[PDB]
Amino acid sequence: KESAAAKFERQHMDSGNSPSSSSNYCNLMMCCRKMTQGKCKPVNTFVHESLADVKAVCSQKKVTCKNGQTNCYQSKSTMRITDCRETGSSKYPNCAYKTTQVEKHIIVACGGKPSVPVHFDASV
Amino acid sequence: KESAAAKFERQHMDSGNSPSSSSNYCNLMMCCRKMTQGKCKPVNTFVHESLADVKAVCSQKKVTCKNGQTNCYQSKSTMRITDCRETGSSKYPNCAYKTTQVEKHIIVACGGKPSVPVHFDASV
Ligand SMILES: O=c1ccn([C@@H]2O[C@H](CO)[C@@H](OP(=O)(O)O)[C@@H]2O)c(=O)[nH]1
Ligand SMILES: O=c1ccn([C@@H]2O[C@H](CO)[C@@H](OP(=O)(O)O)[C@@H]2O)c(=O)[nH]1
Repeated sequence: KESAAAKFERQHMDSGNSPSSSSNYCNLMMCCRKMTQGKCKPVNTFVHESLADVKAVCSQKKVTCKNGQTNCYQSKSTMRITDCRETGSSKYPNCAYKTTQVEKHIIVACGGKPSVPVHFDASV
Repeated sequence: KESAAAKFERQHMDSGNSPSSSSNYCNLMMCCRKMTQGKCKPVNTFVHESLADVKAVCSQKKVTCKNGQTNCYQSKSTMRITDCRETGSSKYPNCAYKTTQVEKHIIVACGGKPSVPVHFDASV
């Protein structure tokens, strides 16, 4: 069972950082969205457009998937996204990321019925 | 089993205009620090001072805890803290918080050996 001391540090300590940072986004979001458990996911992109806009990409430009599958689609317009990339300093479990705000076209794999995004392939 | 569609939303969607804004700190932190599992913790404070300074409080001014326990201590000096409070809008599993930065004395309960902070009681 997590110690009371450890619980206090988890719930109440942020030594660490300040809320006024813009660059801590990936650190917190990768943790929030459970991509730092077991190991640090090295690269992950968050999309800030609406879910409807991202789902719409599945009806947009058919493109080659980086993994050679044939179910990828490129957005017709650039989207506001954030790339989270694990730093060289980063060491599990202290997963550290650089946050890069970008506006690029996204490529996603679509699947299911209705066809919706199931994998983020790349940005271009 | 987490659906592929849901996994994509978790890994890659963060819809909004100012994702990295300071106003989003509590949303991100409350999630990352596991205070939005099951229910939204209604009120929570993060402390931006060194862990040594917070541990030091355990040898500072004795005060009675809000709950009548007798192991609380008030910081001799003010500390940089952030309050996270649920908004009217907020409802599980969509926990929403208002982020507020203040400088206040903290009151914590101390326990264990060494005696360290185990509960965040109040700020004054
Ligand atoms: O720009 C990119 C490129 C890649 N990935 C991400 O990196 C992993 C390997 O490609 C993929 O994770 P995964 O194969 O565990 O779902 C994911 O799409 C991104 O999130 N953004
Ligand atoms: O200023 C405050 C006041 C309260 N709490 C918080 O509210 C809960 C019950 O009061 C406590 O969480 P807990 O019951 O998991 O210890 C916590 O200290 C704060 O984090 N800051």
